[PDB]
Amino acid sequence: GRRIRVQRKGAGSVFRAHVARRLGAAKLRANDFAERTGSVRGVVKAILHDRGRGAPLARVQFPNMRGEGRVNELFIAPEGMYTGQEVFSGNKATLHIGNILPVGNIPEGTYVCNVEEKPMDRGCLARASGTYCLVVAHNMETNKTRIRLPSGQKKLISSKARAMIGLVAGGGRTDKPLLKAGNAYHKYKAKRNCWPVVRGVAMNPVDHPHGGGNHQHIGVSSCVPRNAVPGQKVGLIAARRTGCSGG
Amino acid sequence: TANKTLSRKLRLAKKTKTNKNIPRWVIAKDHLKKTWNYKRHHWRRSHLKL
Amino acid sequence: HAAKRLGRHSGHGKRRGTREARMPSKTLWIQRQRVLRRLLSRYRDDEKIDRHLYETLYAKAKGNM
Amino acid sequence: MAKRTKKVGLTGKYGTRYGRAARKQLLKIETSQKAKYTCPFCAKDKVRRTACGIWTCRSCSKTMAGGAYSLHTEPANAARATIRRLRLARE
Amino acid sequence: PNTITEENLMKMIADGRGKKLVVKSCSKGRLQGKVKLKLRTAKYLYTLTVPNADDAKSIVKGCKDKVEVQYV
Amino acid sequence: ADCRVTCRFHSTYRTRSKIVRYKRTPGNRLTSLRVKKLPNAPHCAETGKQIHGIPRVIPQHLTRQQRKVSRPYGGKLCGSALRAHILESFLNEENQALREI
RNA sequence: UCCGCGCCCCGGAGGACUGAGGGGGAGACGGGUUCCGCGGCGCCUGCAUCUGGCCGCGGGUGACUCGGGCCUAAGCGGCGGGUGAAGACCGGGAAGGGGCGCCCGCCCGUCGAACGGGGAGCCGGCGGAGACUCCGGCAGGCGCGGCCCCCGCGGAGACGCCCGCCCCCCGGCGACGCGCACGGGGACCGCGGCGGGCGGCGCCCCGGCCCGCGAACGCCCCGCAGCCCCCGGACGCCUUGCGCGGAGAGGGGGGCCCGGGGGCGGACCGCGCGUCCCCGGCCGCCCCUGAAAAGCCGGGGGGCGCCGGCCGCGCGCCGUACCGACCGCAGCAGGACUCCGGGGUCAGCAGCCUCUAGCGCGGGAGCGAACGCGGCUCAGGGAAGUCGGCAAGCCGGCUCCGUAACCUCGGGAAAAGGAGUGGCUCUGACGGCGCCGGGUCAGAACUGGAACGGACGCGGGGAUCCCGACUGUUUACUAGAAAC
RNA sequence: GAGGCCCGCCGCGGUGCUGACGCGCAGAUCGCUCGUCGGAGCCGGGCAUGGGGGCGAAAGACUCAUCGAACCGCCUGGUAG
Repeated sequence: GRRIRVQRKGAGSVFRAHVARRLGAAKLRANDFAERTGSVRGVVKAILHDRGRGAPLARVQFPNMRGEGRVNELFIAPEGMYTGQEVFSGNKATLHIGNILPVGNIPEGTYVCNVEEKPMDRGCLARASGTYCLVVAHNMETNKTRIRLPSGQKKLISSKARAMIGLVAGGGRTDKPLLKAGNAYHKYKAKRNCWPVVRGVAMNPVDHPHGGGNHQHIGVSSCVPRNAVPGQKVGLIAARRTGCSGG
Repeated sequence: TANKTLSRKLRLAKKTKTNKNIPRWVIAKDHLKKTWNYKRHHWRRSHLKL
Repeated sequence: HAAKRLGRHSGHGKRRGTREARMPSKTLWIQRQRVLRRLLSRYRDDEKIDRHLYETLYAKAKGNM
Repeated sequence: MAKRTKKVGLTGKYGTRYGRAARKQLLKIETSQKAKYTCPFCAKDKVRRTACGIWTCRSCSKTMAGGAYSLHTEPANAARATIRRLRLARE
Repeated sequence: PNTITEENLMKMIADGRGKKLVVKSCSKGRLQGKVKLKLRTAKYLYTLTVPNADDAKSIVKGCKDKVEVQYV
Repeated sequence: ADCRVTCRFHSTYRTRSKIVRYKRTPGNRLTSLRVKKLPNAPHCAETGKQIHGIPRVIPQHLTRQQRKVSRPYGGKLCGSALRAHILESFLNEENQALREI
């Protein structure tokens, strides 16, 4: 047989992210003494576009607490933030869109984004266009806060973890049809070599497990076990159920 | 090529300097009889640096 | 080219290009619009025509009146 | 006038291609993307899209984050209200 | 090259600053109103066009014996 | 009858820095003079408007008086921006006193 | 082709061709002396040779301003260490920089681009071979010294004015997409006129042709649009399209930038339509947002003394000939990256002819069989031929009529189908007025073997049925498909 | 003045003639006729990916005239009823 496309992808080499001309790593401002007690004030210098990200980014300039200059942070932009806004990242921060406060401080029912999976992780959950997490409940004895991830799954994260108030901007980007293959090529060129996609039933027996016969058929069931081998997991992995259904 | 390097030019200039026939007096001194250098190269039929 | 000026060699048989290609119907518009906007502007500056009329006439000129 | 009788108003470019469903959807998104929106500061209908999510008011000279195809998205309008109600309630 | 300020600056440069040579190029192509004086300095060659030969003479008067004249 | 010309640059590839302007020389020949890309004048750091008073020449070949505007924060901030900065600073100090009083 | 030593060499005369995406002039790369002059034909020049890219002999590449070098890009290497039997491979967490008293300081690229970024070159000449390099002029850049001088003013403002440096901070320039239009310059082009030089002339000809040059740079003045300032307080101001204005329009006066134009210095006169290149203000576009740094320069705060001017000198290293000569066994209908691009006809950079420039390809003579290849025409019929209209042919430019079913309402559609088209002599339009400058759109007479897109270029059309929605992609060297 | 729109030059492909050639001009060229010609476009330089591996709009295609497993040397004068 031949190594399949999935196997060839993990060595990078042509399938590595097209990261040239990307602004930088969008991350929440680092936790600092002035964040832990009180709030640091930043000004949104610019709202720009990341090459591979649908959501707009934002250059917010905070003062340098450590020294004498000014430090620039790159943040995923909540909708409604504007150039020349004053954004406060702190334990004592007001509940306005853009501000970063610890999740215990954030009240229940609040739309939050760029939430930290664990305190001082500088950003993890709810970072894509339109996506948000909501505060569900706070256990003040366990210092833990339940949040609902955009998937629906409920995660108990430390009350110390920080989040930016608001819903990420770029909302409703996938509503528009791509319409042409060309529009897809332009989107993927800013991302990685994953497009165009050839179906395995199109490929010859060597190239893919679905492979090929006199007629294009999946042969055995597409469902594969979770404990498949690395070149064998190709169809629906560990499917609990398959098929279109109600709900 | 017009934008060559001195180190490529100097190894090429050795070949131009040594693409010479045996001096006639050398044939007479050594009774060589064979008067062809045989290490001589003609640009069109040759591929130096290959 | 002296005959052409008189109008000797410019008939339908001697034309090999579309009327828009021979003379662009866009460059004929720019000229007319400029010529008429120059006339109306001078009249407004001279006080011959009112500011309000100038606007009404300016729109009708833009509307191929 | 009314050069295109049906809703092929901005989708005349696509011609006889892509199917009716795609063209109908594109009518709504395209008309929204090239529309002028009212800047919450200039209060003038001069906001136009620069990129997906980035909108600039030509007079106010202020760039604001927004929905990919509209200056303001319905989910966002609701969130701002929920955050305001919760904020006012906390104080 | 430049045009020297009247014979105001021309004679000031002639007195002290580099004046390696002056050329009284009268009759440039045998033309009238044509006395062009070309001061060579270190920085630039300067030319003052003077209306009359007599006008040129007043500037030639006071030309240093050290300053060298050439005539075309 | 031929005014065709040959490249002045080291290689024929015509890039942004490889553009020529044709003039006729004293000896009746078309010559290719190089066209240097215009450097651009300083733009206000706040806002983005070109700073008035500074020519679009590389700053090194400019002269100190030419490369400066006689104003506080002159080649950095445009006047409207500077007056906003002055006003914002003064007003903040005046509101702080009112908070204390 | 003719004559001249007469060779396919060279010179003159003809007759032509490549035809400005060139058989033209130049570079990148690859070759590496092929370059130049002189001689020569033994090799080679698939015929010849007196020729030559061949052979012998002697020569030939000159840079402060051009490129390398330098910067960073994708990348690649380095790193206390980390692994592996090793060879090697992997890598930030590791007391990682300097003088004197101090001070400041987490941590690598003197890697990587003769197209990206960069401090600065123009003219004229000269040689057998070269030139942005030589030489003659004229300039610009960056530094090193001598000498002298000396630490801000003006404005209502936007600005203006010859001006300091170091540190730390903040910023700018370097620095950026694509497009249809529209504007402005430059070059080119064409038209007159005048001035100079020709050629033809059977008749005409002030009707033909050739030439008429002005660089970088340095001062001064202008420069649309744009962006600002000051008064003031509104339906207006405006574009080709737009756009704009109580967050200040219009109007009035100003400031700035403008790869540009003029004037002088360096050193023939007018006009027009285009073409090409640059540039501008827009407007459109994107689930696409169109590099970075070296370097240079402002600004804030601290320190702290510069600053200039003038006059000398300096600028090291390497590349620099030539290419129909590269790579395919070859002096091979094959490939091979650019740059600059005249005239006529034309919508055209198409086709067809031409100026400039180049130049007659492993040879020539006869003869005019079959047959073959590349074409041409064919009476009457008009696919009866054939697996099948394969091949050929019809059709076609433009203008004005007219145009169906169906349809996802965008299409179909150039549906289908008609009619005209030349040349002359005019007549209106249209901006242009001191009337001057356009070449298109109409309309008209008169013509002519019953012609006119007269060459050239340049859909045959319709009725269905099956697939695959589409534009795309594919088996280099037998399958372009319904496959992907 | 919009379009992975149409006609059409170069370009880039390569349909048909199953034309020429087939001891070639050529180990795939030639002539017409063509597909496309603002785009999932075309083209140069640098760079990345390596052999049971790569890369593949998928043809078992392509990887230096070599691909249903490149090439070079060796094991190897492999073994053969």
